[PDB]
This record gives sequence, C-alpha cells and structure tokens, in this order.
Amino acid sequence: RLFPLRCLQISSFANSSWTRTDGLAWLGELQTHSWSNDSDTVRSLKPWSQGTFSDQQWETLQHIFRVYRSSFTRDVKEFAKMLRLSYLELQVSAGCEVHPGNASNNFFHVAFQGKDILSFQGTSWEPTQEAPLWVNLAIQVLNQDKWTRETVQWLLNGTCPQFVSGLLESGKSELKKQVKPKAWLSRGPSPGPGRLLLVCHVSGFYPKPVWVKWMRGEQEQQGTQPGDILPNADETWYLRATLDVVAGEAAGLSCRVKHSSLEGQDIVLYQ
Amino acid sequence: GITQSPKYLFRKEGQNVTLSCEQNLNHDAMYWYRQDPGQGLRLIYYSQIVNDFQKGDIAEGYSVSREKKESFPLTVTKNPTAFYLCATSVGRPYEQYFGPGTRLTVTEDLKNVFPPEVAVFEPSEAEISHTQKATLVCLATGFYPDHVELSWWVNGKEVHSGVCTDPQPLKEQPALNDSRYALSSRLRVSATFWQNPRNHFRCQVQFYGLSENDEWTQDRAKPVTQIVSAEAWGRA
Amino acid sequence: IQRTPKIQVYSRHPAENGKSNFLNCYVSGFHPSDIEVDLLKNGERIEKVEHSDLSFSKDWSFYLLYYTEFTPTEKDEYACRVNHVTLSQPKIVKWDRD
Amino acid sequence: AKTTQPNSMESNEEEPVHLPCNHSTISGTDYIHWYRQLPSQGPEYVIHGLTSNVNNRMASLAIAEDRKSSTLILHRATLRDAAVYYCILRDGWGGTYKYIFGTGTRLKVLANIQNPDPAVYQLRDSKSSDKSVCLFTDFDSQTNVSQSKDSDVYITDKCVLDMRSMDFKSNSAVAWSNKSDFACANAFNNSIIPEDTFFPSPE
Ligand SMILES: CCCCCCCCCCCCCCCCCCCCCC(=O)N[C@H](CO[C@@H]1O[C@H](CO)[C@@H](O)[C@@H](O)[C@H]1O)C(=O)CCCCCCCCCCCCCCC
Ligand SMILES: *[C@@H]1O[C@H](CO)[C@@H](O[C@@H]2O[C@H](CO)[C@@H](O[C@@H]3O[C@H](CO)[C@@H](O)[C@H](O)[C@@H]3O)[C@H](O)[C@H]2NC(C)=O)[C@H](O)[C@H]1NC(C)=O
Ligand SMILES: *[C@@H]1O[C@H](CO)[C@@H](O[C@@H]2O[C@H](CO)[C@@H](O)[C@H](O)[C@H]2NC(C)=O)[C@H](O)[C@H]1NC(C)=O
Ligand SMILES: *[C@@H]1O[C@H](CO)[C@@H](O)[C@H](O)[C@H]1NC(C)=O
Repeated sequence: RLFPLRCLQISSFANSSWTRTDGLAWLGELQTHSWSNDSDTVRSLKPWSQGTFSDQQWETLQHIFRVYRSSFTRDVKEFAKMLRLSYLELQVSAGCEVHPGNASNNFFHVAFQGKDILSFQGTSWEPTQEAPLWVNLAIQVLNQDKWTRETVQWLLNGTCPQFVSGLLESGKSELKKQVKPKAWLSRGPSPGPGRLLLVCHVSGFYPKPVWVKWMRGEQEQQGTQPGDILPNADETWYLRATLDVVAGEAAGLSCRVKHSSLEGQDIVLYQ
Repeated sequence: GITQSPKYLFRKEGQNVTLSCEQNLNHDAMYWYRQDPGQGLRLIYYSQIVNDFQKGDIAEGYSVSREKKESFPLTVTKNPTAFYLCATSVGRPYEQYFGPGTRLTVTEDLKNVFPPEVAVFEPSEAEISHTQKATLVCLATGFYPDHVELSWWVNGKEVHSGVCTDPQPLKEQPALNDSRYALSSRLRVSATFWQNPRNHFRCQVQFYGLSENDEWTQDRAKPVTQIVSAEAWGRA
Repeated sequence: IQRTPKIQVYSRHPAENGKSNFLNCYVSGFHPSDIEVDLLKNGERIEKVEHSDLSFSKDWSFYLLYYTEFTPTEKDEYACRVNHVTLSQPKIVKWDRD
Repeated sequence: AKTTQPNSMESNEEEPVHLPCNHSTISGTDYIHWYRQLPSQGPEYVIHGLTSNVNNRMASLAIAEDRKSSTLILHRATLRDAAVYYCILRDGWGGTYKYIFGTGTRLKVLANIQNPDPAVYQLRDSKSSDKSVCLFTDFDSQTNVSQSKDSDVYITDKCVLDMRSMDFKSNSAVAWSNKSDFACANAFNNSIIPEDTFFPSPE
C-alpha cells in the first residue's frame, strides 16, 4: 500500500477582477488539508495533519502559502495581459512519495484550461511537448525567478518527504484502520424483455481496495458489472455490482464480497 | 559588496573603539564574527533586521546598533585584540557573504609600538654552484603590533613568482604579552639573473602604527605608519 | 465548456422506510470547475445539505460529493439536480430506491 | 544539528581532494553549505546542496545516500587551495539566524618535488654587518621543520615558492640568531633533517 502526498490547487479567473484559489492535500486516499479562498490558513483536517512539524515550522509554511497564493494570482493576471489570453482555469498537482530505498520521487504539474502545459523538472520550469508556443514565453519569465525556483526545490526535495514521513508516523493508526462493509441486494430495472437486473450494493468499507463479484457457488459469473467506487461522507466507500440474468437464472445466485477488514470471512448474500 | 575600513586598527588598553560595517547590496541580516590566530570563527552579534539584534555566544564586552539597514557597527569595551569579520545573509538557500575583515590589536602601552627593522640576505655561492638558482631572504624583525605587509620589487616592479613569505609572524619573546614580532620571506631567481649587476632587488615592509592623533614623548622617533625597505643588487 | 458531469446518487445504508440514512450525489468527470448541485425532496430543494471540497482526478477533471441526512419513506422521492456550462438546462438524476 | 570534520588534512597538488564531513542528525530540510577561508581573509561560499550531488567549476559536493555525511571534492587542488574549509548546516526553514561555524578542516597542499635536493645554505647580510641567516631548502614535502628549543634562535615554518616560468617548486625554512655559537650546521634539528642533506663548505 502507498501513501503519496498530492497537493492540489484550483485557481479560477473569471475576469481580471474576480478570482478564487482553493486547495487541498491528500495522503493516500485520505484528505488531510483543506485550503479555502476565504481563509487565511490551510486547515488541518486531522489531529495528525501537522506531521512532526513544530508550530513555528507550520506557521512559516502557512506564511509561504499565503504569499504564494497572492502573487500567483498576481502573476497569472500579468501573463494573461502579456500574452493576450482570454478569460481562465489553472490547476496545480504537486507532492511526493517516500520510498525508504532512496527511490523517492516528486512532481509539480501545472495545467491550463484542463491541459498540461508545464511542470517542474530538476531545477526549472519545463513546458510539455503539446503545449502551445506562448507557454514558452511564460517559462522564460518564470525561470528568471531564482528564489521561487530554489524554494520549489526545497519544498519538493526537502519539506515534502520530511512531511510525509511525519504524517506516516503521527497518523499511523488511522492509516492502518479497517472498517467492515455491509451489503444488500435489490432488484434493478428490467434490462430487456425476459431479463431482470440483480443489484449488489456494498457500503461502508475502508480502506478503498475491495472485491465484489456475482457467483453461482464458486463459478464467478463473467457478466458481473462492477460500478465505480464512490465516496461516503464518513470516508468509507460504496460499490454497486450488477448482473443481467434470464427470468429463471436469478435463483441460486449469490453476491460475494472480499475485503481486507473481513479476514477471509467473506460476505455472501444469496438471491 | 561589504566594506570594513580600515584594514588595521590599533588602540591602547581601556579605550573604546567602534569598527564599521557598510554593505551596499540589500541584505537584512548582518553578522559580526571574531577570530583568534589559528582559531575558528566565533559569533559576537547578529541582526536579522533593522532595530533588532541578538547576542551570540561571546557578546560579553561588546555592543551593537542597527539604525539603518546598510550599517552595523560593533563596539568593544577582556581580550579585544583579534580578527573581526562582518557578514551579510540572503534568503533561501541562505548563503553568507563576508567583509574583508579588520585587524584589531590593543596594547598595554603605546611605548610597546616599534616599526620593523628590515634586512635582505644575499644568495649563497654554494646554492648558485649547486643548483644554478639563487635565493634571497628578507627578514623583518622587532615590530609591534604585527600589522605588516611585505612585498618584493625587482627592477621597480612588484613580483609574486618565486616568492613565498611566512603566513604567520613569529613572536620574538613568547612570554611578554606585547612581544615584538619577526617575519621572513624568500625570493628565488635563476643564477644568471642574480649574476646580472643591473638587476635590483628590494624588500618592502609596510608598517601600520601610531597616528598623528596619538601622543608621542620618547626621544626615539614616533612609531607611526611607514614603509621600511632593504635592497640588494645582482653580483657577477 | 469542455467536459460534462457524470452524476451518481446512492444511499449510505440500505433504504429502509422510517430509518435514518444519508443521501449522496457524486458528480465527477467535468470541466471547468464552476457547477451547481442541489438535492431535491419531492422536487423542492433541500436546504441543509453538505458537500466535500471540490477535488480533481489525474486527468484534471473535477469531482464533488454532495450529501445530506434524510429519513426515506414510501411517499417521498429524491433526486440530484446539476447545472453546468456544458448543459443547456439542469439535469435531474433520480434516486432509485429499489 | 551540528557537523563534524577532521582538524587537518594534507594532499598533493594536481590531484583531487575529498574533504569529509559528518552530520548524523541532519533533517530533510537542512541544506549543507561549504565555506573556504584563505589565510588573512574572510570565508567565501564554495557550494551548497540539499538532496542531490552538485558540480561547480572547481568543486563538487557528494551527499551520502542517507544524507548523514558528505564530501567536498576539489577537482584538482593547487597550492592556492590551502585554506580552512567549513562544512555547515543551514536550516531551510530559515528560523534561527544564529549562523555559527565549527573549526573546519585545515587543508595543506604539498608540492610535488620532482628532484629533492635538501641543503642548508648560509646567506650573508646585504648591508654589511656580521649577521646572517640559514636556509633549509629543496627538501621533499613530507619533511616537517620543528621549532627551536632555544630562546634566542628563531626557526620559521616550511614555505613553498613557485618559479612559474621554470615550472619549478621548492620548499624552504629559515633560521637565524644573534648568538655567537649559532651556525648553520646546528641551526636545524638533526631529527627533521634528511640523511643526504647537503651541508656545503663553511668557507
Ligand atoms: C509541501 C508541503 C505540504 C503542505 C500541505 C498544504 C496543501 C494545500 C494545497 C497546496 C496547493 C499549492 C501547491 C504548490 C505550492 C508551491 C508554492 C511555492 C512557491 C514559492 C515562490 C512563491 O511562493 N511566490 C513567488 C514570489 O517570488 C518572487 O520572487 C522575487 C525574487 O526572486 C521577488 O522580487 C518577489 O517579486 C516575489 O514575488 C511568486 O510570486 C510566484 C510563484 C509562482 C510559481 C508557480 C507558477 C507555476 C506556473 C504558472 C503558469 C502560468 C501560465 C499561464 C498564465 C495564463
Ligand atoms: C532537487 O531534486 C532534483 C531531482 O533529483 C535535482 O535535479 C537535478 O538538478 C541538477 C542540477 O542541479 C541536474 O544536473 C545536471 O546539470 C548540468 C548543468 O550543466 C546539465 O548539463 C545536466 O543535464 C543535468 O541537468 C539534474 O539533471 C537534475 N536531475 C533531475 C532528475 O532532474 C535538483 O538539483 C534538486 N535540488 C536540490 C536543491 O536538492
Ligand atoms: C478570494 O480571495 C481574494 C483575496 O482575499 C478576494 O479578493 C479581494 O476581495 C476584497 C473584497 O472582497 C477586495 O477588496 C480586494 O481588492 C480583493 N483582492 C485582493 C488582492 O485582496 C476574492 O474576492 C476572493 N474570491 C471570491 C470569489 O470570493
Ligand atoms: C467578473 O466576473 C464576475 C462573475 O462572473 C462578475 O459578476 C463581474 O461583473 C465581472 N467583472 C467584470 C469587470 O467583467
């Protein structure tokens, strides 16, 4: 199991005078931070969200983001004027993964109107191949900012893996927690004329990895349709698995659920 | 970048003195370090920003002020004689920049000040015969304080090739606390160059001592800042 | 206008009339970020609703969890109503009980 | 968090030098800085790193895999690289401005003596006088020159000069005295003096 840290920024520029920037951080599947345009601070969502950082460290990290947010939206408005761009959706996805064998990696990807345009590579900003020409002009300006460049490297190479190591420790018990799902069957819409839709709902499990198949005893029905894994408000997950059978094929059929919290005691519901 | 006037500073015991630090670039943090011969740098006082300053591990006896951001004066008032270095700091990754440093010596008595005597010693004929080279030695002796700059001049031009002079002076009386010093240098030349009688050699010791503002009474000439030289001529 | 929202509504627990539950609306896969989501009871907007922070996936498309506490009965019908630049008029997805 | 370095180190000129540094309690956000102070001068920044090795023009920084130690590497040392080298940690957060230095490593760079020709010569005073000095010169760079156990006898330390046009380097120490029993045959400590040292005729 892996717990990368992904820091996500959503900056929306409706025109030259109206803009919002909002952020959040994820460790693995769990949201640890929330960063609101209304707020003067990034909010720790968990008792362990601060990692092993000192209060004085967190505060200057708060300061860094606070000035980052201000001049980022300053700078975006400049480039939009400079490069004659029409009104704007920017997204940032930055963070890192800790691998105890030195194979530790990090990333800082920026997207414009939903498309990758540039990322941080080694030491400087680098455009992607498919990005428009004009992005080249902006990277010429960005790479003249040696302090922003030195700081981004410190955050990626230094602050981030330090932070992830502290979060893995101070949040150890919640990360390893197991919550058992419940399941229930229901009749879905008639898919055809002589057909009935068997529906197996599975809700309440954590963490995310799960296995749900319709079965006739031990014969896994290849017709099993697994839904998306959808989130509940309490950080568990929900899953719908559907089967299209003929009028009389329903009887004798069972939904099987295997999850890391059950300890081999699968859930099995017979139709 | 960072200026520390002057290079040399001399004062009598129990007199107060303030060394200057002026920086032109726009750095907020400023530092004062103190270094003793063959010792490491010890931090005295640092100012993260104007109107602020915190005490380093040996501020006892020192005072500091930060009224402008381009200036950071150190004031001395137990063992004041040492090499005083001023520094500035930038933001991340936080590299430090240093002044050229000021040399401060404090004397129990202005009578202790002596300029150097300078003598040049000619190459040995055994060395010429044996190696086809010729080493002159310059000796600067009996000076206090040890604030000297020794250069070599050949036919009027300063030379660096073939020269090495002692990095640290020698104490002539290691007991006495205001001992006088000695310092030596070599200039090595080819035998044929030394054997040309139109080649001229001079050893120059620039001494830094009393100023026109110091009071001198002794019949002995006043030991003020001066140059003392000695010379030799090639010999066929 | 680029990508249109996918809309899925589901309950936290099995729907049992008279028993407290949660109604969830998950909207994902859309772009750009501006979006309007309402949960509806018998066609009217429910006032006390909650939602997670807007987030996005590896492909940059956004997603959002709307949810609310409710007690289902046989009489009431529930749905999720979404408006987005990519939609000429609001899309209403009904909560299918059984 | 502190750093540890050997007190002194010697190396031959025109060879690379690996200057070691230990920092076992370093944290992920600590930079590693190296400074260099030539004699009579202020320190100078040389290099810094965080998590990847660094190459400047004359020096590189090699950081161990656990970041618990590191190495300053002079690609090719020359005589002018004789200096004190300071390995320092700098907190990347920028909290404490109590910037302190350790003792550092004093690096000595030895001349490659192609043809050691150790001798002790006598030099007479230029301006008349009965005074003179004794010059120990042309010895191999492993030789140390010890001080004198005599109050009125002064012995300087070894010193290397470079006759650049000739591509020739030589070590030398000087000794002098006002005493009447002072002579070049005894001016230096027979223990530091090589066996084949040339003592010429005291003509
Ligand atoms: C890791 C911890 C976990 C915490 C967990 C919390 C998670 C919450 C959500 C996180 C979301 C954010 C993720 C990224 C955070 C990175 C911020 C680092 C930025 C450091 C530099 C900076 O903050 N601001 C510079 C300011 O630098 C200038 O430096 C100069 C000196 O060199 C000064 O003169 C001065 O003018 C000064 O303004 C800044 O203004 C802009 C920085 C923006 C760089 C990023 C832009 C990316 C590319 C945008 C392209 C736009 C082109 C398209 C336009 C139409
Ligand atoms: C943070 O981590 C990154 C990645 O580990 C470091 O990136 C590396 O940066 C160095 C330069 O600092 C790059 O080295 C080489 O530089 C020469 C310059 O002449 C160039 O010719 C080479 O092609 C190469 O760029 C190196 O490529 C780069 N590595 C990667 C994988 O991008 C970065 O330096 C680290 N920063 C800190 C402060 O730790
Ligand atoms: C997001 O936050 C910014 C900064 O706080 C808001 O912009 C400021 O709003 C106030 C009043 O609303 C103005 O007086 C300022 O001039 C605005 N700009 C700055 C730089 O402070 C912005 O309104 C917020 N966005 C939304 C959508 O509420
Ligand atoms: C900017 O956008 C906001 C919201 O779209 C709008 O209310 C405002 O009038 C706009 N301002 C200008 C100057 O167009």
